[PDB]
Amino acid sequence: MQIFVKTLTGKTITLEVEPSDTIENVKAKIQDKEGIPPDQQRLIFAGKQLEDGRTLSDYNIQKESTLHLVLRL
Repeated sequence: MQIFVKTLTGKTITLEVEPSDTIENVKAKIQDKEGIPPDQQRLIFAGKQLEDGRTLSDYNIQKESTLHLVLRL
């Protein structure tokens, strides 16, 4: 499956995931792709700040969803 990650700056990432992927694992693939440590990553979907230990499936994040990545310090 393909999901997307859209940033405050407009740039788009695309990630291959599974519904059983944890939000933390999405942050790991982002770090594998962009070098951004996972602690600097907040993911949001439908206004819900997604917690690291739940899965996409837990949030009904399905094929071709577009999450929202807000970096932090």
